[PDB]
Amino acid sequence: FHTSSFCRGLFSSLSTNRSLTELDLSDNTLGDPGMRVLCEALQHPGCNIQRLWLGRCGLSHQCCFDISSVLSSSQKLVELDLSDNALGDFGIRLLCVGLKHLLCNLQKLWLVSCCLTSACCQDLALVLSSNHSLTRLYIGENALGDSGVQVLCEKMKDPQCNLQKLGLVNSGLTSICCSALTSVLKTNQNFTHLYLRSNALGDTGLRLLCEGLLHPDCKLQMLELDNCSLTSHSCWNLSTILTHNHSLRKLNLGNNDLGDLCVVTLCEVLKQQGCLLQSLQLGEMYLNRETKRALEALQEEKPELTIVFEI
Amino acid sequence: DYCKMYRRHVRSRFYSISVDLNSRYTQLQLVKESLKLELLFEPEDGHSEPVHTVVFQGAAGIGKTILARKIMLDWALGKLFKDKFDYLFFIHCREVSLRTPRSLADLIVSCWPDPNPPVCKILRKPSRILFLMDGFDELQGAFDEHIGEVCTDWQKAVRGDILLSSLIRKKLLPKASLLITTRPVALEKLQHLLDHPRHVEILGFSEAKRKEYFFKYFSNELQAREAFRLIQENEVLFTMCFIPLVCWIVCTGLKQQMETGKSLAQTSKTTTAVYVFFLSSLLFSDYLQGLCSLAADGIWNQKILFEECDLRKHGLQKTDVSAFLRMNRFYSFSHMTFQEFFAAMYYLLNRDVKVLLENYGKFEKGYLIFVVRFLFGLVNQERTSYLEKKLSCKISQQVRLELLKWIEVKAKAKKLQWQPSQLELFYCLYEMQEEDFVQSAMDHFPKIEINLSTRMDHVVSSFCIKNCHRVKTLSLGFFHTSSFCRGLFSSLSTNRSLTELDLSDNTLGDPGMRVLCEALQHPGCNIQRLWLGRCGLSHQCCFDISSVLSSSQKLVELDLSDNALGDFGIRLLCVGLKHLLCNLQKLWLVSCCLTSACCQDLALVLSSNHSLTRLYIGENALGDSGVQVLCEKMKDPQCNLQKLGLVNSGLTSICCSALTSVLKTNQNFTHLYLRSNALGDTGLRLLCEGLLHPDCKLQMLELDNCSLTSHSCWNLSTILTHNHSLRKLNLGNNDLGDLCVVTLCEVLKQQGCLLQSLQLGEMYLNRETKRALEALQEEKPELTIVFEI
Ligand SMILES: CC(C)(O)c1coc(S(=O)(=O)NC(=O)Nc2c3c(cc4c2CCC4)C=CC3)c1
Ligand SMILES: Nc1ncnc2c1ncn2[C@@H]1O[C@H](COP(=O)(O)OP(=O)(O)O)[C@@H](O)[C@H]1O
Repeated sequence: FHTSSFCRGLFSSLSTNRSLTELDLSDNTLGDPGMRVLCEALQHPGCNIQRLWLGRCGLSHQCCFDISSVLSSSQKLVELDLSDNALGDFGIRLLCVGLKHLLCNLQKLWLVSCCLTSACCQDLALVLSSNHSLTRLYIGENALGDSGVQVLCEKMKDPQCNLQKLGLVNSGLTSICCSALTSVLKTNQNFTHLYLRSNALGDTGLRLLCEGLLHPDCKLQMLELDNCSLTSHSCWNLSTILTHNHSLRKLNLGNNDLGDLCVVTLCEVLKQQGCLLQSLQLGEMYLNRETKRALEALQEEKPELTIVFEI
Repeated sequence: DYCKMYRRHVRSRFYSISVDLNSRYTQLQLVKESLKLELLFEPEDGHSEPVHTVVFQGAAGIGKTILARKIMLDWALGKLFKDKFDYLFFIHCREVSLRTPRSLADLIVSCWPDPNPPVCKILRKPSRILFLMDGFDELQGAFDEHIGEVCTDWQKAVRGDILLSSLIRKKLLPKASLLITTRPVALEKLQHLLDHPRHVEILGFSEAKRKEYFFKYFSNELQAREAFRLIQENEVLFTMCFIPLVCWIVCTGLKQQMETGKSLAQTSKTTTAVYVFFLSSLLFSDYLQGLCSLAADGIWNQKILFEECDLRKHGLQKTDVSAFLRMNRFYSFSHMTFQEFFAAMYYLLNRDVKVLLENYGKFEKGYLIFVVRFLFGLVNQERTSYLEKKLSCKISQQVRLELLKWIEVKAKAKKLQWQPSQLELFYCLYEMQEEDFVQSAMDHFPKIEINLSTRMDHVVSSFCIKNCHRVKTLSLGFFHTSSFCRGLFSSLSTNRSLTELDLSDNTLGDPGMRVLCEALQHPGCNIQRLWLGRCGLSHQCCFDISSVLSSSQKLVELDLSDNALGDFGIRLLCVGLKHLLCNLQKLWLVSCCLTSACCQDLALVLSSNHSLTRLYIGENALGDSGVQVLCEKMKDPQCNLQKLGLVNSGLTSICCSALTSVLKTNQNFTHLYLRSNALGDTGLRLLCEGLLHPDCKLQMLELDNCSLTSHSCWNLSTILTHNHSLRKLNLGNNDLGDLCVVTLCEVLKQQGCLLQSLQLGEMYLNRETKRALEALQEEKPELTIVFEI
């Protein structure tokens, strides 16, 4: 709170510390040379850090070279955060060299709001077939777009891909990439969670998602759709998804004008014992009194199916 | 009102080009050397010299005539030049014969519908009057001798060329407006006659504009869509369709094909021979000979408005008028390119081909090359056979050998200014499409320089370079490119002869540089030299270049001057440089926006790479810290660096001790540059400290503009008296004083000094100083001096 000399003097001892496991440095404007000095500190064999969060650190593409060296040299790191640093597509291109290294043990990788574009996506694709320890990815709040999402997914469809909890919050997508996502759901057997909020998917996009959701080989255990700007036309598709998907166990429909008929049809679909859904949200809309009675009833006979219908 | 009826008359004249103009019209792309058509005459800057001088350039069939007629019709329809101008006039070179002297009154009367215009009323406000000169390629027939003939009377009857030349320089109606449309070939002299013009080039259709044109041509939407699809079936034809004339020809050909039942894919399959295939699909030897001779005599005589006498001479009769020709009696070709095509076809059915070879240049902007282009089109063995078997005629074959000899004449000549550009030669060699003779007549280009500005340029360059097999030096110009770079540089990796590749000043960008990097690292390429000055690169390209260096062992030198690589970019490069397989020898890094921080990394290179001989890191904010860091690690005698340079590095005497250590230790550090550094006399003394060392090897020491003085002057004397190895020097912009110069003289007098050059440029010495310098030059002539300012 106001540092190359500062960073050296502090982090020299941290490499010799054999007990440290988590290192938080969020919101510190330690700058890029400080991040470099931290990188020379970490890659010492003594340090036992398994966790490094660097949100809003003010880094840039320059630190990515050093971080790639750290990843290629250190086998104890588990997750890593880089949210809200202007890494850019070049920064991602630099990171992927370290990520693709056979000794990279990364599992959780945040890249939220890293000022990326679709161009970096191709490189990221290679990671999924070079690194198998990468379980969950978070590349939301970037101008990826349909081209980038398609590039990532087309290479992601391999069942050997180990990715689980991808997220594309506020990626500016539409229904075009939904076919690729459908292919991913049809093929992958480990892609459990998936986020899509603030994307203009539309009812056509939801139908395209349903195309792969109904697949008997599906494994999706959640599908966020908040603020997707949906409508009541693909509502039969929602009914079909609930009636046939025995694996999906959560959902989100916030800021989606579905209409009273849709809510009551959701209710009557949920009534039967053939649905294993265990959570659902309808936050922030204006429903009807009959709708409220139906929701209260369904909560009454089955208490497991939690709803956040109240705004 | 007079303007209203005049506008109605010119609307009636320019309604059609027959076929309606506006309905078939499609927008074009133009850029000032995009500039909107409504934004022509207002000055972008408030201090523009008279805006009335704008010149237009474009290819054959680009639409200069169509643009002129479209702007005239807009002025006739109430669209443009209503609140700005009031009168627009049309003048044509073909109609205005140069042999008959005329006046502006004649042109106005011809343009006015009424043969009795109010000449007194319409010659008072030239600001609202714009004169259009289209097809300027028929005016400079005597400008090379009529430079000093000037006419300023609007009613005076003087030769058309002289009067128009008077109009151009803004002296006859100087405040009136002018709009000239020209071929870009021969503007070199015309710019002398121009008083602050604006040169605007016309580029033609884009993809959407092409689709719009096919929609506006065919009356059937489905047929237009099928034509569009088959155009995209052939990439070459789709690229060629950026010229509206080619679009018109292909649309007419497709119409003829589908009306007669012929398939449309055959047109797409036909490449580079649109005119010949179109003529064959449209359709006798006497007719062909007569039309060809008419075109040839029009070529010689610069005549387009043929009369009956020409047809009588050529044997052409009244029943010999076809679609290509036009009756108005007046005979005129519909479009000139057809006339040059017929003239080219003439010489294969004066018949001496040498007139095309040597009499080029007698006509401005060179109609002949275009002619000769179709010649390379027709002499193609398959195309020659097709012509013979489709017209039952015979084609001469010695013409091909004569064209070969002309190719070597063009390639090996000295006075290359008058000849057209080499890109025209590449257009010809792509037009012909005969592999073996392309290779044979193309092995005569060891060095290739081309400037590319369109898809046609890229395609012909790719084909030509792929055909090349013995080229050493190659340069490129991207004068306005990831797809462009891929299409070109894919072949360069397969080229086993290239050794030098110049790309300076091209704004190829960073992704283009990346694509170039994937092109180079292929094992096939034999490039030993890559210059990239002012390429506009950045730190991103450094990763790719480092990969290239670590993967390629044929590269020798490399230039990166004036790119904002930065210290991070240097950090990225050093990884490739430190690689054991890097064979770099010469590395320029001038003005790379570096700082001292990168210097440390550079130091490692000198002890990781031993092939790096000479370095040039001048014009950077390195400073004393960076220079000391570099030198302290450079002092090892095993370091192989020779010709380091630190021009304008902002140094002072602090780093001079480190430089002294380098000179004392290193045995290969021959040259060294220090200009524009505030070293001072203390710095020069510190340099002398190591200069006097018996182990020194410094063979030059530049000191220009170092801001020296006369206090360390004894040190200069000592350096000359003791250094037996130093053989050059520079002291420009250094106030040393007369005593210093004369002491330098007397020191140099003795035979113990082996200095072989010295400079004292740009100072104010004495008469005695000049006599001493002249004397020392007299007794020993080897010691050259540039003392004279
Ligand atoms: C060097 C430079 C800039 O390309 C140039 C210099 O001079 C000229 S031009 O004025 O001769 N115009 C043309 O050749 N147009 C033209 C072209 C193609 C095909 C045709 C034509 C005319 C009919 C068929 C293909 C590319 C250009 C152009
Ligand atoms: N703006 C345009 N819209 C539609 N067609 C055009 C346009 N410009 C040129 N053309 C085509 O080009 C032909 C005329 O070319 P022209 O303007 O005489 O070339 P240049 O101006 O180089 O002499 C016509 O047949 C027409 O089909």
